[PDB]
Amino acid sequence: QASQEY
Amino acid sequence: TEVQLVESGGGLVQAGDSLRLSCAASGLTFSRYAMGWFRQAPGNEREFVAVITASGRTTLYADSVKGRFTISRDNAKNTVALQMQSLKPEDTAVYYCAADYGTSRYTRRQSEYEYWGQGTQVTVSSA
Ligand code: NA
Repeated sequence: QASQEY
Repeated sequence: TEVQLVESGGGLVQAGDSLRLSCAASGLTFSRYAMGWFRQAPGNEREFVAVITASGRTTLYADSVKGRFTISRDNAKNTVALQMQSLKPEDTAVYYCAADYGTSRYTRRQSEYEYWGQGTQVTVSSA
């Protein structure tokens, strides 16, 4: 996998 | 460059009204980019508003607009939208759309966006 903040 | 992001839909509204911004993107593989909206008011630094991942499966909103603004994308038409409701004077700004190359990720950090539109003006008058 699920999208992650960076 | 060959990449172009063109924002539209700005205008003058009264506090409490709604407005829908759109960005038309060309010259890039649109489905591979996170798309963000940013805004800058005179004498202030440009700031984060919202971002949507390349897949569209995740959205993130600035605290000041969460619950009022909605970001969406149309990968078949290469467009991004920002639906703005319950507008306030503090929302007056030039609104920019920007593209960040890469799937499965999203960021508030402006340095990470490769491409930027030229902006559309949103002005909210006191009711
Ligand atoms: Na980037």
